[PDB]
Amino acid sequence: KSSGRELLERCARTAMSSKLIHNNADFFVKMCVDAVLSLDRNDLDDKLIG
Amino acid sequence: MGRPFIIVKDQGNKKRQHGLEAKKSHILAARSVASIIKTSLGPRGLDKILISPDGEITITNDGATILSQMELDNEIAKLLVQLSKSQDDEIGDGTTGVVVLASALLDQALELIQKGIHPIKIANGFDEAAKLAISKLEETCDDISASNDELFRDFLLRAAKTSLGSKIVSKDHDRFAEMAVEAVINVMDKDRKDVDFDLIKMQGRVGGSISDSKLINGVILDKDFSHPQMPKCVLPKEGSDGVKLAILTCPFEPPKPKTKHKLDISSVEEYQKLQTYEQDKFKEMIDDVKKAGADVVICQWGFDDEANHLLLQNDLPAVRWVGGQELEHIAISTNGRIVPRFQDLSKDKLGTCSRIYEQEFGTTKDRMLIIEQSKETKTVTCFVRGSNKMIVDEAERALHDSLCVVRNLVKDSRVVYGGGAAEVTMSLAVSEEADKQRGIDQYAFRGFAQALDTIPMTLAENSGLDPIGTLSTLKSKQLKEKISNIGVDCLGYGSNDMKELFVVDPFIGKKQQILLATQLCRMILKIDNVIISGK
Ligand SMILES: Nc1ncnc2c1ncn2[C@@H]1O[C@H](COP(=O)(O)OP(=O)(O)O)[C@@H](O)[C@H]1O
Ligand SMILES: [Mg+2]
Repeated sequence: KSSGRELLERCARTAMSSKLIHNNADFFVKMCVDAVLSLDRNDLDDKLIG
Repeated sequence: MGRPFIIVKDQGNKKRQHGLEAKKSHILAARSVASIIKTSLGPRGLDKILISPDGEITITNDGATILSQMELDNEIAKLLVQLSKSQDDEIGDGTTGVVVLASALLDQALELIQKGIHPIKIANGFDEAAKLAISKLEETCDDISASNDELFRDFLLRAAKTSLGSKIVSKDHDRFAEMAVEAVINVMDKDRKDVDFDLIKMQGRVGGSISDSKLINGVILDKDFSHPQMPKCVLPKEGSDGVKLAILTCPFEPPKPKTKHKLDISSVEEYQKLQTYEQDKFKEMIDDVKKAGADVVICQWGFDDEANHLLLQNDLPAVRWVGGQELEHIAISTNGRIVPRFQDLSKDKLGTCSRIYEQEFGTTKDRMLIIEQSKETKTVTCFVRGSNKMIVDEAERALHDSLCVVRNLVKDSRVVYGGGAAEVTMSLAVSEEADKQRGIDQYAFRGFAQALDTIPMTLAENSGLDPIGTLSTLKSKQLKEKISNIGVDCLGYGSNDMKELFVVDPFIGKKQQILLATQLCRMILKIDNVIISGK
């Protein structure tokens, strides 16, 4: 019974590894996590996040 | 397995670079690029001749233009070309200091790679050390926004005189610093101020001397009047000092639809009716201007031979073949609106100009239009002269960089003292934190602190001073005394204080020097396999 917002944050920081974001992941993860929440949970699109 | 071995197409032109020798080649290559502009850093810096394949030559010391329009091969130095372009676009100043600082981070990291430390672990310490340097300089950064507009005007002069000392414009910094500051003041809001650089225009002219350059508020047009015999100067009569300038996108031409059309005329009767038709159009076009009281009319397409003299009898000057972009910049300074059609012409859309005269240059045949405003207007225009075509173009980039420093103080009033004072202040802050934490990251912190010391040692080397005696003197006054104003003096004054020398630099310009240099070298250390295809 945890929070749904913190669930997407820990999973997003994993993909940030091996990239240039690993050091800056503090600021950058807070972006993409808020990007998926704007989209509808039923319909997720990769063209809108362009 | 047979002799032919093929996986990736074109294996002959594609070469693979790998190993410890790969890091040694790309780091030492980036140093040769900074070594060229190393002597160009500071007011003692020297220019660089750039030859284009078409034969045009350009002489500039700005690292953004030097790296631009230059033939390169290695991809590491091409990243430095985009590095100076990143510093030039947003900030507009400091393109030379970033490339020198970026190569200094690689030279200090090259010795750390041979010690057995992973390249990313070297780059991970640079990001943590860069945050401690910015936080230290921000604490000692003075805020000039607490003063009034009187002291704020002199604060913009301190920032302009510093950037103009490294160019050919450095002959007189006092006279040309007003041209950069006063051009910005006209577009400033006086509250929550934004620069809006689009309103500022720069038009160069090749001839005369650079001392003849003066700030003129208005629009510069190179298009001569439609008829030669109209008076060169236009002055208002009695009251209403505005000249009622009219800007129309539709010239004087026989009315026709844009689509393809065909007009069928029957014998003599309809042939004579259309004759009077157009003869009444010229009389209708001239009465609209006289009804609204307009004087000068400008348009994209040239007037007809019958429309040229029709405006002369009514004492109505006109200019033809004006570009579309030039039409828009005129209506802003005149507080007018461009009239789309002859039926919409009204006195509310007419412009206002204090004086307009026809400029002539030497024995060459040209006519330059000069619009002037007796009061503060929305736009400004830079008028630059020079004895050489390249000096004019160099004075453009020198004045452009000065306008980029002034606009940095408009958004962020926080400024720092440059000339070796800011680099040493941020360098000693990292060295103090390296001995406290110890660990395996103490070597990455010392390499970042020694890389920041390359900038003040470069300014002292180009000025003739001893880099050993200069660097040791700065660390003595910075550690003992909390005043960070002590920095490298390239001109040789008896005092090392940067505050008494009126040397002021924007904080957003110096902050991006470490940010752009640290983020670039982190990717360079992450590059192992290098595949270069021959062209
Ligand atoms: N008169 C001066 N006194 C002290 N330092 C100066 C002076 N003029 C320039 N500098 C220093 O030289 C450095 C380089 O400035 P400049 O060559 O004008 O542009 P860029 O930063 O693009 O190279 C700046 O960081 C500045 O601190
Ligand atoms: Mg500069």
